[PDB]
Amino acid sequence: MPNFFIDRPIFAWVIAIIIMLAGGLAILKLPVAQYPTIAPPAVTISASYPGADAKTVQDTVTQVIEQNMNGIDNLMYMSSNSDSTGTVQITLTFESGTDADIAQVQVQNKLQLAMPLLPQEVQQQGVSVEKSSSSFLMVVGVINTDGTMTQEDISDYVAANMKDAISRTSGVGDVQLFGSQYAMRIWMNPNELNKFQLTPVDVITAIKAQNAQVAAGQLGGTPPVKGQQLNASIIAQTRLTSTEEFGKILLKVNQDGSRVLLRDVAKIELGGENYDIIAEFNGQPASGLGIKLATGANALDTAAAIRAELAKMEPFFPSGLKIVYPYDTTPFVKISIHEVVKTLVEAIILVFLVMYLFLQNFRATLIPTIAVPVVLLGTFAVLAAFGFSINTLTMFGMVLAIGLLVDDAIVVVENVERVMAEEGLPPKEATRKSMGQIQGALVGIAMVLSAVFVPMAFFGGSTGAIYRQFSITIVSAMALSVLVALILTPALCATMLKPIAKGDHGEGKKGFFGWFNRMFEKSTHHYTDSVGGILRSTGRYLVLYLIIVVGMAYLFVRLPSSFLPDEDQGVFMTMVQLPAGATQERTQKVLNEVTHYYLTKEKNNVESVFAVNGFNFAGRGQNTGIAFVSLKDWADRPGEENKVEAITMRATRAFSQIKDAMVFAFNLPAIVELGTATGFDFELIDQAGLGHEKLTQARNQLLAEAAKHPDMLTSVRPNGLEDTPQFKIDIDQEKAQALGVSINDINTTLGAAWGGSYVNDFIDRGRVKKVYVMSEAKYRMLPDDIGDWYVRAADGQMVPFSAFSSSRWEYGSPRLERYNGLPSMEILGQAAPGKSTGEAMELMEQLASKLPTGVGYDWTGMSYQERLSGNQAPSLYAISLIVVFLCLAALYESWSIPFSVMLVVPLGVIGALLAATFRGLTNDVYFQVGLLTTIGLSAKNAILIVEFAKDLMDKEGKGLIEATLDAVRMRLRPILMTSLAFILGVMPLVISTGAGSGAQNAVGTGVMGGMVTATVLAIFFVPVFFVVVRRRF
Amino acid sequence: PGADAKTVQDTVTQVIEQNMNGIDNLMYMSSNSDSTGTVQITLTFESGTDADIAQVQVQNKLQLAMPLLPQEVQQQGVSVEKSSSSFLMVVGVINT
Amino acid sequence: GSDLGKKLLEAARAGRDDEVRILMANGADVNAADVVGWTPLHLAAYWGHLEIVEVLLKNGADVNAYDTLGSTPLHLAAHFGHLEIVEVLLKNGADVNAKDDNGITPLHLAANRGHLEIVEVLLKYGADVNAQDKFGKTAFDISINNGNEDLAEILQ
Ligand SMILES: CCCCCCCCCCCCO[C@@H]1O[C@H](CO)[C@@H](O[C@H]2O[C@H](CO)[C@@H](O)[C@H](O)[C@H]2O)[C@H](O)[C@H]1O
Ligand SMILES: CCCCCCCCCCCCO[C@@H]1O[C@H](CO)[C@@H](O[C@H]2O[C@H](CO)[C@@H](O)[C@H](O)[C@H]2O)[C@H](O)[C@H]1O
Ligand SMILES: CCCCCCCCCCCCO[C@@H]1O[C@H](CO)[C@@H](O[C@H]2O[C@H](CO)[C@@H](O)[C@H](O)[C@H]2O)[C@H](O)[C@H]1O
Repeated sequence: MPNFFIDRPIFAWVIAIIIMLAGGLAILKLPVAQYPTIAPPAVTISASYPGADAKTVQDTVTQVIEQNMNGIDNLMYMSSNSDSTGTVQITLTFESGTDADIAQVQVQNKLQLAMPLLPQEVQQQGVSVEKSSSSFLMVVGVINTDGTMTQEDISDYVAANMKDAISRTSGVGDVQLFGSQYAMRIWMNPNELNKFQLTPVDVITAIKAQNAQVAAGQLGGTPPVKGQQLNASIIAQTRLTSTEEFGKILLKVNQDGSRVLLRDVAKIELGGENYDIIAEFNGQPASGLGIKLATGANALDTAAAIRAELAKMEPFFPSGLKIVYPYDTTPFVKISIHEVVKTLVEAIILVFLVMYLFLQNFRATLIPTIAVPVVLLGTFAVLAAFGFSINTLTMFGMVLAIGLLVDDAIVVVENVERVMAEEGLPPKEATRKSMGQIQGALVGIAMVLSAVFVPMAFFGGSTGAIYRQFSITIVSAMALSVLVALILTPALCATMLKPIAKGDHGEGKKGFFGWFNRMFEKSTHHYTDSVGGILRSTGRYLVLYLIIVVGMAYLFVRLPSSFLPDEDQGVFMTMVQLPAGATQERTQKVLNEVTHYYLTKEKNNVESVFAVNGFNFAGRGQNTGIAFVSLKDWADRPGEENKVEAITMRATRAFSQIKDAMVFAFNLPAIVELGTATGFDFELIDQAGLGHEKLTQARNQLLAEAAKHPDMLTSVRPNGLEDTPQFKIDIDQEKAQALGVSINDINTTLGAAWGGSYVNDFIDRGRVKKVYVMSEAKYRMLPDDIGDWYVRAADGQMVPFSAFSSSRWEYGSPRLERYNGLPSMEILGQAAPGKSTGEAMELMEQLASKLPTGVGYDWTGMSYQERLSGNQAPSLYAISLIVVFLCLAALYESWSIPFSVMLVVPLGVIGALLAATFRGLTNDVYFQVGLLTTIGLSAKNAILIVEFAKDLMDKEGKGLIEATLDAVRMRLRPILMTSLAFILGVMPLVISTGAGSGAQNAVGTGVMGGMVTATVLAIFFVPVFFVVVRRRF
Repeated sequence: PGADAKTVQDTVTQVIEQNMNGIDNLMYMSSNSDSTGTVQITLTFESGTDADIAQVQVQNKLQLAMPLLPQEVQQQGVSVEKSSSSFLMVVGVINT
Repeated sequence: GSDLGKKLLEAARAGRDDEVRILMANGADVNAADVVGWTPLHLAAYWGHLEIVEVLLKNGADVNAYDTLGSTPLHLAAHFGHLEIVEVLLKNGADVNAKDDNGITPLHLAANRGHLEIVEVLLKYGADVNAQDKFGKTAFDISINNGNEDLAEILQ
């Protein structure tokens, strides 16, 4: 095959060209996003029951739905939280590889069927079913600076004007509003309602009567009286359109002739759907747009289009409206592309310099300069063939493979140059010989390298998907590179390369290069002599070798494992959590402080702080909060003291001085999902109808008994909220009936006034918005206010709630969890310093067994995935080993010889482990993918030394030692070059600061150390390896 | 039922259509609202698109719209299906 | 109403016996009330923490202290069925005929939830069996409506 294309460089050129064309094409039609889809498919059902308590929600809504979630395919688990704000979410999480569309429709088809089983006011609100994706492309903030707009005013504007266009914009898949559109608000006054003998109920009846859509019919409708000349539509009462109208709604005609209007017993205004959440942006009112990339789209294009669309909107904004951009993955992703085109260009340059240095030839300088892009090009195509996206992971998968791509070019060319310079052959007859010397090993190398990477594609769940990105990118790059080196370069050499006449090692040459040529030709002898001496005394090194293997082993263990390394992402959060019973006022007092810190004590680094009151990662509620802090460009924040992780602990410290709050800050994780390695996710489960009190108790016990092992379990905590005082009001049925007061009148009056009530819809300026009846706040704050509400009894007499109710304080839950159907309590924690998670888990498991009867437990989330999908790392790598051996055995026609090559592996690992452990880094994914490529190259380098050596023996009839010296001599140069080019190649990443740094550091610093050692050690240890194995057998 | 074209659009067609964006391979989207009270929204997909998957995706987005629609429109049911527009044939039935 | 006051509130409702002891040594408030007027005595009574109740009562805690809705710790104890806590409170001075804002006595609540042992004890400490809520019901009434035959016998 290389001899085929040696006589046919046109064909090769065609193949080359075809590869580039597909590649260039595929570079265009290929999607761009930060990370690909990693988390397995999840679907969330969400509803809201206006004015409901956590139990009411759970018991009328959550249970009924959970109870109907059957017959759905590929479920793994189902979790739900029902809280004090009226909202339930239910999250069904499916197997990896489930079609999310299918999973979503199945879930919704079941919800549909369960719908008539839910309360009126809930089917009325509806229950939305969506895919779970915690990946925003960006977040558009919309604020008002001249204070003429409440956050409601802004939200409505955003909805009415901006939202739909952003929706329609190219590449945007979903758009979410950080507020609600307007709502017609009727703010009842119980004092007025009493002087006119009116309950909330009449107010609701009136509204449904006068804000309605009445069908009429037609004039001249079919069947007609013939001779009818006209057919028209009869158009009757339609929906109300204004506050003026709603206020003119008629409630009562007093006997004296007076009129009672809705505005006579209410204040009426355009308001919000709900008032649970207060959004502020640097202290000013705020709303927003949470925007998500669409499938197969391009983050960059889409982001650009989103901005260009907002631009077109600017001319029409009211006063003091402004767009700002507090979250944008796009400048980030830009940085990642730039840095990887750079690295792929830098490396061609490094290879050019090296190629020219040693080989001193321009016509040869070109061969790798063509081959490498051609391979990188066609790689893109095959990536598109399986439809991957240009993303953080596949891009780094390229830089990691760049070493092997470079190598195959360097190798093939250099060996032709050597064959001439040693035998005085013509370029054509030389390459035929040179290719003949390495071709089989190359096929062999491609197999051996396959068996190193391909297994990694087979890991399961979230992590597996990540490895799979690297695994596939690197196997294709490799295989093209081998194909290219068997088809293109052979031809390119044979037809591009300047002749060399026998013996001419350029020792008799000019200045730098003559000196280099002699300093190198000499150092080749020192090396030769060194190996000869090393071979005279092999025992010394089998001992040395066993020490590196121990060092490797010891180093490995004492290296912390992580998933993906933290990153100054331009933003970070901070959580606030006031205690039970705290008003939203008070929460804003804290939040304004937190905002104050970041704007004062970090004027330098903080551009904005988006404060959200009422929402929190543990729950919803008037006593919770979160602040999104946006930083100035990395170019304006230099030096570790100004990066996220610094500002974090500094802000966490200052906030520990906050009197009655729980306030800290934290950085987001890389990929928004997988949480913590060493970290676990635990579900305590009520398997026998024990109830809340008993479950809180079993929880308490499990927590307390976990706190008594700080050597395994650390930071073991409840995920949910704690019970809080509730106001229990008891209706006296007897006295209600006896006074002539209805239960339903009583209850509707209570709930409408105190909780609100969705009456119907109306039309505001062409858009359909909701109508809400509730008490004006000053009549629904305190318990004394309850008896200020009057309900009309059948006899027409006005009766105060004080006369048929009783009230007491009692504790209940403001958030109630469930897991696979049963009540539950979620428990978080991590493995203590230096322990594994399966250890910390095993203890939790052990500790849980001693819990009260009826209490069970399950592992969810990352812990679920671990408990089923980490065990493969040995088994998969055992397959590797076996195939690797098998291939090598096929290659060398020897059950024995393969050991000589396989032994090379730790020589690569030890430097990497040294280099990581040095810097203070981790055994994370990039590190591990870097290990494999380090190991790959060294395995390759070895494969060639062995093959040449063996070749000399079998063919030229040389001795063992004679061939190992000669081989190792021949193979010295191309190993120095490749390394030289690669170590430099990765250097930029090694030292990088900020802006996608943490990642580059990980891939780089573990490739560098590993390459250092695998080069130094292998040029001495591999010759030893061959000899001892050939001796033993 | 009984609602005019402008009503049927403002309260239904709009609501649905504005939830209808971000679906795989969607070329264009025509719709209309007559005076009987009838909405018809048609999404056309790139040639090659799996028709059944297309339907499912539209089904899914329509869910988000359902509750926002008027009570009485949900009472009628709202269908989602692969569609045509051309009559293959017209079978006539008469009495001799 | 202080750093330790609130701290004590936390400790009593969760029943961290030791942390209470320390706070007690430190002079933490025994009249620290939350937003609903519950003192650490109420908290310990509602949640059934006998050691704490005994401890707090030694440290001058108010046993007839009362929430914003008129309810003393004895109520919470009687209602939620902690015999031992009821006895202690009573022995330590508790008002057995205390009426919350609805006119509901601790007898009433024990009656409703049918904790008869608590009823006898309250009866033994001289609870007015004839006392009636805002709706005018006796604990006997509560009993016949709930259909507790055994309990109604006692209340005669
Ligand atoms: C070009 C040549 C290179 C090809 C290399 C790729 C081939 C890799 C094969 C894919 C393996 C799939 O992964 C599959 O996972 C399950 C895990 O429940 C394994 O099953 C495992 O069960 C228990 C788990 O407690 C293990 O201890 C056990 O060692 C193993 O048998 C299977 O043995 C494996 O087949
Ligand atoms: C690649 C970049 C870095 C370059 C340099 C880095 C440091 C490593 C240097 C190479 C080490 C090997 O160096 C080599 O060791 C052996 C010993 O085992 C020596 O060999 C000598 O010592 C041993 C015993 O002590 C004798 O059996 C042997 O007959 C004798 O000649 C060689 O004279 C020396 O050249
Ligand atoms: C010539 C043949 C080549 C074969 C040589 C073998 C390759 C060695 C380097 C790659 C290591 C692969 O990855 C290995 O398993 C898991 C992968 O999630 C890693 O990290 C961790 O993952 C899982 C799940 O998150 C944890 O349960 C586990 O505690 C831990 O092992 C380890 O850090 C690493 O030891």
